[PDB]
Amino acid sequence: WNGMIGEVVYQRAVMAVGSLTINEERSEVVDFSVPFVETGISVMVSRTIGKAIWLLWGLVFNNSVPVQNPKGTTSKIMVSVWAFFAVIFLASYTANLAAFMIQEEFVDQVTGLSDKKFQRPHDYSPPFRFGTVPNGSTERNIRNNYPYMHQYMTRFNQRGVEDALVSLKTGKLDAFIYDAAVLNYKAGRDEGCKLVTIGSGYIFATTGYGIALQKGSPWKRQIDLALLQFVGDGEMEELETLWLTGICHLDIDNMAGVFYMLAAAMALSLITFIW
Amino acid sequence: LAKVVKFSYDLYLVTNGKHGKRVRGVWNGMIGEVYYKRADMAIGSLTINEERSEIIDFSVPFVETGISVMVSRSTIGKSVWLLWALVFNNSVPIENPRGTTSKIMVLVWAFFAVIFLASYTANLAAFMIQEQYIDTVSGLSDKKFQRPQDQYPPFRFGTVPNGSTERNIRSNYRDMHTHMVKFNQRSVEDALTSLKMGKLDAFIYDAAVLNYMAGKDEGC
Amino acid sequence: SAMWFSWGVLLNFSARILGMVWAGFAMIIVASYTANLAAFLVLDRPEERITGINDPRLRNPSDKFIYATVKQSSVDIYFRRQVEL
Amino acid sequence: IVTIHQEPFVYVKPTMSDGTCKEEFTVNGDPVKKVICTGPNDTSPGSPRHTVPQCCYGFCIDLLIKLARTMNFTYEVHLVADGKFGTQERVNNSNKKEWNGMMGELLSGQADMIVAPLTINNERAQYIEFSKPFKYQGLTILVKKEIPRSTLDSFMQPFQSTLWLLVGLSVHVVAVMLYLLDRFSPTLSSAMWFSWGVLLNFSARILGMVWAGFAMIIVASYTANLAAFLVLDRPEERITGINDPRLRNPSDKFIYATVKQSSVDIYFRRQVELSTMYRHMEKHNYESAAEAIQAVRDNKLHAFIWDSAVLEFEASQKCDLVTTGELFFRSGFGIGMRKDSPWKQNVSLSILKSHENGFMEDLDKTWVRYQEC
Amino acid sequence: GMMGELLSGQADMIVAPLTINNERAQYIEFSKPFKYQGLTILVKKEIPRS
Amino acid sequence: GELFFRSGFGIGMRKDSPWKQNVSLSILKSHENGFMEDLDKTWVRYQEC
Ligand SMILES: *[C@@H]1O[C@H](CO)[C@@H](O[C@@H]2O[C@H](CO)[C@@H](O[C@H]3O[C@H](CO)[C@@H](O)[C@H](O)[C@@H]3O)[C@H](O)[C@H]2NC(C)=O)[C@H](O)[C@H]1NC(C)=O
Ligand SMILES: *[C@@H]1O[C@H](CO)[C@@H](O[C@@H]2O[C@H](CO)[C@@H](O)[C@H](O)[C@H]2NC(C)=O)[C@H](O)[C@H]1NC(C)=O
Ligand SMILES: *[C@@H]1O[C@H](CO)[C@@H](O[C@@H]2O[C@H](CO)[C@@H](O)[C@H](O)[C@H]2NC(C)=O)[C@H](O)[C@H]1NC(C)=O
Ligand SMILES: *[C@@H]1O[C@H](CO)[C@@H](O[C@@H]2O[C@H](CO)[C@@H](O)[C@H](O)[C@H]2NC(C)=O)[C@H](O)[C@H]1NC(C)=O
Ligand SMILES: *[C@@H]1O[C@H](CO)[C@@H](O)[C@H](O)[C@H]1NC(C)=O
Ligand SMILES: *[C@@H]1O[C@H](CO)[C@@H](O)[C@H](O)[C@H]1NC(C)=O
Ligand SMILES: *[C@@H]1O[C@H](CO)[C@@H](O)[C@H](O)[C@H]1NC(C)=O
Ligand SMILES: N[C@@H](CCC(=O)O)C(=O)O
Ligand SMILES: N[C@@H](CCC(=O)O)C(=O)O
Repeated sequence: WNGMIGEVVYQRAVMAVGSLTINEERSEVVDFSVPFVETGISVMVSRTIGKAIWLLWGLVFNNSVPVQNPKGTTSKIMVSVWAFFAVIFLASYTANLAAFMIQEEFVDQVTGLSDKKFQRPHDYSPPFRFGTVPNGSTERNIRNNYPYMHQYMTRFNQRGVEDALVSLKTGKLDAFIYDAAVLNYKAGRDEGCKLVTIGSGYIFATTGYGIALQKGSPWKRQIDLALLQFVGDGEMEELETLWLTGICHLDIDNMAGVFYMLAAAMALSLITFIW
Repeated sequence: LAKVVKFSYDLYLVTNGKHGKRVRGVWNGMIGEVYYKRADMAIGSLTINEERSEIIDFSVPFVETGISVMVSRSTIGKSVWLLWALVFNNSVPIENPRGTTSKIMVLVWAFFAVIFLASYTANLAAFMIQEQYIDTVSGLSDKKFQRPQDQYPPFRFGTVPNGSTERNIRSNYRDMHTHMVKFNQRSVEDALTSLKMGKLDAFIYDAAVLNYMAGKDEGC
Repeated sequence: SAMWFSWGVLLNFSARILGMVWAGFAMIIVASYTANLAAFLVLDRPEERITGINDPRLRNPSDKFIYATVKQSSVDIYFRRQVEL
Repeated sequence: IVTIHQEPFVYVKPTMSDGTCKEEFTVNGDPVKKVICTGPNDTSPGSPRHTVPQCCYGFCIDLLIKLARTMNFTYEVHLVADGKFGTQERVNNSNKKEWNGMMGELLSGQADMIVAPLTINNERAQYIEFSKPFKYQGLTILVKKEIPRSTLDSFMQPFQSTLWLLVGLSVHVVAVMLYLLDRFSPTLSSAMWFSWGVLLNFSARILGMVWAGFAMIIVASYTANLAAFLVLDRPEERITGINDPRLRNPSDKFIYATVKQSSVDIYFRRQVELSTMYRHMEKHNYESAAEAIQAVRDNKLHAFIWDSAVLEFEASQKCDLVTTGELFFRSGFGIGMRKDSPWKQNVSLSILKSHENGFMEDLDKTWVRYQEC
Repeated sequence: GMMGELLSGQADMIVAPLTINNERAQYIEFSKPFKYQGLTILVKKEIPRS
Repeated sequence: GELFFRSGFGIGMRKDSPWKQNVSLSILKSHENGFMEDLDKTWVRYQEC
């Protein structure tokens, strides 16, 4: 073992406090405390009945095309009522559009590591590139789960988190798979966050960071109780607010419908040319 | 303060009176408690003014309060006729322009008319969204507060006596005090109830207390 | 006669001019009512309940807001132990 | 008396001939009370340090005159040598810490009272005693109105996403097909007039209906977009208060600073979570508030952090500048003195009395609430 | 409840959504959490107006 | 949206017991592969109306 796990195993250090992920192979050699921050692995990406119909329906929109005049008193009253209903319908439609546009919301994305492109991106004509950093829990987990994905990732292996961020920003990389907490912090502190994480990190291990003590060390119980005490008193939320925040914590369907409606109307008009 | 300055305190609340007042040379309330050496200090919502600062020593203020007023927030030249008829686009049958320039300016004026209607509707909507600050009075310097008797329409304002505000008004404005005394009120909650039901129009009291009352009010 | 035209002016010598100015009045009042109702149905939206646990209504109990959890659970312990809650 | 040049409170102007300035008058007819202050010239680092008698006037000078009227004493006003209010700074000899500016001048005996917008805080109170605050105000941010300005007449409706060219192509195609259909059906001028006026005025009827409906819905969307634009849309990239990401997430693209060796500097230094802001600001902190305000006006700066009582006045005077409505670290302006001194209690009592009546309100009307817009 | 059942010998395991906290961890032993989640508030904040 | 008191559902067991370490190891292993994701998709992520 090398690194913090190596230091803890070989009795050079009593415990490690750094951003150390909990998994099975490390738990076989060291004793982990309770997780104090939940970190899975996540993905970062870049940002007259027969003729009255036309008269009535044209009287709906007040187009003012003189055709004829009604004769029935009941007909006249119902015509006035229906035209007024058309007017108030227009008013309510305008109000609804104003309320719609003054309303604002945002979009997101979910997908998953098992998506078809992530499995084999050769289907996409330009093969989109994703990669990890080695010497990590994420790389080990990906190697254990899908060897083929790791073999493809080997062609885009890289060293640093900031290097991954700049590669994504400049277009040299498409998706960065990495620890969830680090990616969340980077998304929070990115200027305008052109980079966004795919939902919340919950797909893979979704373990937490822990204090890796020596195997059988007497400090385990006290450390676990102290961490749970901090969780219960809200000090954990205070530390998270102190250290982990960030900035980011015209129609298609309707236009297609309108285009289809007008095209259908024109087509039916052309078909009715003969009769 | 007890944690920092490292002292132990014995807390009690005075029943001799309100925050402080000098009646015939004898103080009552927390000011009287501190002044007559019956207590070492007072911690309540106690206002700093010259009258109290002359006899006792005040600390640095730790919240800003003034005095504030609360209310209840209760065939060429005849074409102008055709052009103006098209301004309201009533499809009035008058004539038909034939020139290219005639058609161009007719279309431009129809576009101007429709955008003028749209701008009017949008302007009314935006005005309706905006909330005007409809204030009963500009403030205390207002003409209503000074001489309600000298003006024909009456309106009601009052305060809770024996406070800093009453002393301030007594020292500054005498006609205002003489009008306000007959409209005296007992408690802050009673004053808010009177404002709600309409027995009183304006309530003059402490800034912090009135701000808190406005913030947590039911119905806003 | 022209009486029905009046009723219909909204939709369809100097009497025609008066009818035209009255039609303009009709259009302006309809536009005014439209703008009024559009502002009406936009501005009224009761968000009341704030998503936060830091909402003042939760911190200050009242008759109009009743909230509770399951008895003898983890939430009970969590609310018991913290003295500021 | 030692004081500093702060525009809303202490204007400093050159004398006319010998120890005198022009006898100005307020718009209400009351003459302006000016006093003679012996202070240094404009440039401190690049000019010789020789004292010249200028004349000072403003809020603080009127307050000092009222104090001297009530508490019977005479005064000799002089400006502080450097344009610094005063902070505890490391001296490069003996590795000690010492006070500079007005605080240093007062503590060294060069002055007996600091009549200036001196902020009250715990750091200064450990060595000097303040009076009761004669002003209540906090820190705030000064910015500008838009990059250059707002749009006038909304650019005749920005027509956001007009896609107007495609709409015109569609209307041209519809007009052409209308002419073809009418010519086929059992009239160039009539068709052209109909095509233009169809917006306002077997198959021709249905084509008219669908075209009327489409133009109708288009105008409805247009009215809705104008209304939405002129009810809500108005800010374009504002640094709303201190919580904006531009200041919370610092970058060299956006530059904000404060006055070196002031109360705001040590306020940002003391706080633990604003260390990033302190580091981003310490690089280019300005010598005086006027220079920083001018830099904001000249676009060398983008935001200025300073006392509200000054920034709001500057925004009122200069229409091209604006201030956010936010406030943080509410504090007070009081009068500094030495340790226990005979004038302390009477100064505090006089300030409290002036607050009780309208004298402070009169000063606010005369110097702070007189705006031009 | 379930904690008393486990501690009194009536049960050998607790397979249920049992929240890990400091009070329970002093007497019983928790595994590594199988479901990471927090507390939240459910409301009937739905106004069928209009 | 404000998720406070973030914690976890784990399996309760008495004090030092034979099944203490292996339960945690099995849960960690199931987290490593998709078994916990499979259960979440089967019983929790079944979004209906
Ligand atoms: C403001 O201070 C006033 C005195 O400076 C005070 O007036 C006093 O009010 C009390 C009751 O409000 C009167 O007591 C009366 O009622 C008791 C009830 O037990 C009787 O025993 C008394 O004999 C008497 O009838 C005092 O007589 C009265 N004193 C004076 C000099 O007016 C106001 O009440 C105070 N207002 C407040 C606190 O809002
Ligand atoms: C992951 O671990 C490998 C194994 O040590 C690292 O490979 C070393 O890289 C450095 C610099 O490129 C070389 O000097 C060493 O000789 C390499 N070691 C071996 C055994 O070949 C690799 O750099 C690590 N990656 C990261 C991102 O830490
Ligand atoms: C108010 O100011 C006057 C100055 O006119 C003071 O009068 C002086 O009093 C001192 C002794 O207190 C004498 O030495 C001077 O001759 C007086 N000057 C004149 C011309 O009056 C007066 O003392 C002050 N009031 C005070 C502080 O008691
Ligand atoms: C502070 O103000 C008080 C006002 O009470 C001054 O005290 C008075 O001073 C005059 C000086 O002529 C005496 O005649 C009075 O007998 C004093 N009265 C009291 C009650 O002390 C005091 O001198 C002032 N202090 C300073 C330094 O100006
Ligand atoms: C102050 O010094 C500067 C620098 O030389 C000079 O330009 C200016 O005239 C001086 N002011 C007066 C009043 O002499
Ligand atoms: C060092 O200190 C002296 C006085 O102690 C001062 O004149 C000089 O400017 C200082 N040097 C600096 C600040 O670089
Ligand atoms: C724990 O697992 C180990 C092998 O990994 C096995 O030897 C041991 O018997 C197990 N203990 C229990 C009680 O499950
Ligand atoms: N904290 C991770 C590093 C980031 C990752 O590769 O997930 C680990 O201990 O391996
Ligand atoms: N705290 C205030 C009470 C309010 C008031 O008197 O107006 C005081 O000490 O007088």
